[PDB]
Amino acid sequence: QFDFRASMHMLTSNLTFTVYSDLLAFVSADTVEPINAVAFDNMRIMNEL
Amino acid sequence: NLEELMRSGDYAQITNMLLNNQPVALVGALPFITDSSVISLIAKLDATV
Amino acid sequence: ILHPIDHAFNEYFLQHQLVEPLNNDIIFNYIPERIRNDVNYILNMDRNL
Repeated sequence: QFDFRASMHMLTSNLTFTVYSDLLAFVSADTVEPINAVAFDNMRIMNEL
Repeated sequence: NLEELMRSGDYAQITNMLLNNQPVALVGALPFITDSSVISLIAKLDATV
Repeated sequence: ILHPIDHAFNEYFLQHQLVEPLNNDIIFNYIPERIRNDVNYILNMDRNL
């Protein structure tokens, strides 16, 4: 049978957040001009120029 | 050095020296405009550009 | 006004949420380590969170 005392409850949550699914559109992304691209050793790959 | 800066494309050292005001010396060949009037020196057009 | 069984399910859905704060110091860790410490790739945050 229905008892109001064992059935009333205060539920708690947040207010107005926003989930983000992509997580990598927030990274602005550029590159060195590829004639100046270097390796791990900071020497230029494609030395040949 | 302005040219090496243009090459590597960092812009994080000079950003952290133009966000706060640190005395700085951008070395490299550059154009200029010739301002001639005095009011446009009384108006601080120096740090605008 | 919920049943204690329904309140158990809904309070499980309210307590355990799989949602947690996002800032610019988590997106920076979400990209891989070689790309964080590469001088070929220039990455920063141009958006507010």
